[PDB]
Amino acid sequence: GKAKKKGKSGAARNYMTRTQAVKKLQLSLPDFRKLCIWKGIYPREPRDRRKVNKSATASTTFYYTKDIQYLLHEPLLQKFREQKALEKKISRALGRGDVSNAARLERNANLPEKTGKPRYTLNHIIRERYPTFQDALRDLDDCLSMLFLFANLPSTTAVPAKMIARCERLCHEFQHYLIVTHSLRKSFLSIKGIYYQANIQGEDILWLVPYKFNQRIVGDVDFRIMGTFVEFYMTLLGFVNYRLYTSIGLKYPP
Amino acid sequence: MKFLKTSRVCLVTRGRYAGKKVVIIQPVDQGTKSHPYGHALVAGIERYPSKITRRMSKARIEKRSKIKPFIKVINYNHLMPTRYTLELEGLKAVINADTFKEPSQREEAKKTVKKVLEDRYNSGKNRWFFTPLRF
Amino acid sequence: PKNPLLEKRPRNFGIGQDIQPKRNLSRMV
Amino acid sequence: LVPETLLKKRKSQEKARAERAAAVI
Amino acid sequence: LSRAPKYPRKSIPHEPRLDEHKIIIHPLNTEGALKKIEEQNTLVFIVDVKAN
Amino acid sequence: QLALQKIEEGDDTVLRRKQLGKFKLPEKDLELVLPDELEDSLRRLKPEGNLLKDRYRSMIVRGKLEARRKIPFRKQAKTKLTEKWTFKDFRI
Amino acid sequence: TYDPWAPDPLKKPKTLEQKPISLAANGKSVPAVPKPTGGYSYNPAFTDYQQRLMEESEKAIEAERKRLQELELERQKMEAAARSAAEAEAAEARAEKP
Amino acid sequence: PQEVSDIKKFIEICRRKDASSARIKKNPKTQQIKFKVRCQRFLYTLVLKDSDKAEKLKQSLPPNLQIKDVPKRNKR
RNA sequence: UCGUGCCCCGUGUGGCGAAAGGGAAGCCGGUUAAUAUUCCGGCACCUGGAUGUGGGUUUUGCGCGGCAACGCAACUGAACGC
Repeated sequence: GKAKKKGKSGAARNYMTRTQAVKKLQLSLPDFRKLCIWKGIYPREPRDRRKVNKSATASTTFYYTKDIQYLLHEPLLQKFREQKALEKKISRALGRGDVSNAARLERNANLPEKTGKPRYTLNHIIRERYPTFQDALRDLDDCLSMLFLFANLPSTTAVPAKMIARCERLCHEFQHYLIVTHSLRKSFLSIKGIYYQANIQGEDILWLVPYKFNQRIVGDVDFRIMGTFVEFYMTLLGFVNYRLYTSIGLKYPP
Repeated sequence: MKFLKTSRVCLVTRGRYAGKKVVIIQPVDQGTKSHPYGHALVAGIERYPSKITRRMSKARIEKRSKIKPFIKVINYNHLMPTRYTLELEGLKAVINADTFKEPSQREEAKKTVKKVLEDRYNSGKNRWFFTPLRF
Repeated sequence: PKNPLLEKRPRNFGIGQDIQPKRNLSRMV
Repeated sequence: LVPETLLKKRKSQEKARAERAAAVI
Repeated sequence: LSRAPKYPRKSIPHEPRLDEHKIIIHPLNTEGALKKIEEQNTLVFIVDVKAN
Repeated sequence: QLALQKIEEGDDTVLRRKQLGKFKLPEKDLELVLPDELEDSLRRLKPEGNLLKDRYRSMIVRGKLEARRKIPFRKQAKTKLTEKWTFKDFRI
Repeated sequence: TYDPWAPDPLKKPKTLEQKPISLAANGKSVPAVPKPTGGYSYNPAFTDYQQRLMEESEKAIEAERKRLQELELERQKMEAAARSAAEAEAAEARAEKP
Repeated sequence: PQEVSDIKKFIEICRRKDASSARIKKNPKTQQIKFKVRCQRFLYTLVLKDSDKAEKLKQSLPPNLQIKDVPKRNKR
């Protein structure tokens, strides 16, 4: 039939660069990175990156085109746009001097610094990422290490103090479940921290907890993306705690 | 007065190295049996070092300062002599007529030429020889 | 000490010389 | 080359880098 | 923004217009087709004019 | 001979040569108590490493995100300062 | 409350089912929390501590050897450049029918 | 179609995976023998003088490769 | 990272309009009552895509040879230009 043209099929259709993905979703870079963390969109590597983009370098990030197409349907995008428009309305009220209207509109923002909870709700994301409770139990190692670490950190704009208090509360609830079911198995005093190993429904769960000292936040880490991980993991640990308490027939939350 | 002598800088005008800059190692005005005309034994640059900017890292500078040399027997009619001169002690008798009869001797000669030329380039002198001609 | 391989390549923006630099042309937009 | 002093030097360099990272009208 | 309609314009999606029972009508029983059966291991069918 | 040549958990201490992101990850800092620094009680234990940095490195190594560097200053928009018309036309 | 585990793409793509990249040199998946060994104990056994100390000692030895070798190569390169510059300055001063 | 002039190349071609079949043509008027191996893209022909060693080349050819003699008449 | 931005570029504008202009690539033999460079057999080609093997190049990192015209199975090459 008609002769095909070069660069219209194959890897050039299979991959997108991060710039193309961000323009395709019409997002800002922080929102895009946050959404990729929350939905599990991972960087990919083509065989020949020039076939995808002629200006690509070794530091160019690639993603699957189908993964970006899937991100097009996520309901959090409208939540992002609603929060941006609400912030514009609050700015209008403050600039006109309507302090009561500004307070009333700010109550709809659901800011973490007053709620202790993430700014956006990730409940629908949890079931998509973990089809089974066994999958959630297998990701509990990373979840518990991150949350037990962040329970001992100072307040920041990325993770406010009330969110840190909620992290501590969730870790304490999980510890109480382990106590009343006698699920804790091993512990280890290393030079880095205290390792704990428990067994929940046949799954070994190993996590690392810092010694209680002043923890050092260095510029070598991306602390805001670590905060996005914290939001996702506290949303996961709340549901894990509810399921475990309901399974052993206790009222949740304690 | 004769100017096609040792250390004379010339431009190659024909062949695969046309446009490249060479330094005359040995002039043969009377010719030989294999090349019965006035010719020269020259060493030159095939790949010039790239430009160096002030914000480049040391590894990048070391990578971009490399020189690929070549050696050549070339007719006088295929050279354009320049007023520049390049005096290098390490290139004295680096090549002769019998160098080109054996591939390994050409390899050793080109290694010696590369070492001497990169030393002179890193010294910062004779910058006209190490910049490429634009045409 | 600065690298001896660093060089200055000044541009002359007079008539018929190097290409004119990108200026603020907001008065003529 | 004493390995104890080499390891001490590497450690002190690492803590130095870590502390540097953590630090009219 | 993409469209997010408050009502679908069409309530029921259409069934596939060209299914297999409409694509294949009947085989050809002519003597040329009957030749082709053992000469070329080829069957001849009368099909829908809009089927590729 | 060609057939013989073709015939013949991950550890984070040894990484692949190719980078994932803007730079290849550095080698981990030394997590070891030196013999002169060895203590005999849990009270005088000197904790080693950084757990937040460890979690970030674990994220990059397992490939949930690529390694990026901090940008302390962003390039500003090129603007020109001018005086307002009312302040130009003010007279006293 | 809400209890999970009990045209939009209601199915995830297979590209999302693809596993992420591992940066491990063997290419296998690294655990989120690797199991610690006895050499990482706060009060370690003597054999584990001595093994870790010997490994880090030989790594420090080879690192310092490599650093001194590359420092010497840089020194020789600088000296060769300086000698070539001195030679160039001396040459400039000397010039000044079948 | 391509003509192979080296026995080592012909043996490698016959050992290739896409070598579907092979045939032997005898031309007694010119006293020659042709070995033709059918691959995916090309038919490769090795031309030899008719000789006992040319006959023994068939035993050096791979056994899994089907090898047939060309008949005197090409019946359809 | 003052995270919700910034930079570069300039040329305009879409479509129809040729079975004789331009244009990627198929030949031979046989075959029917009636089609055939279209079917059958043999032997090929073009365009596009993916990813291997061999071979090549590289520790003097991006081939070598010929005075030259140039040659050889390979022998990096974005923007912007000729």
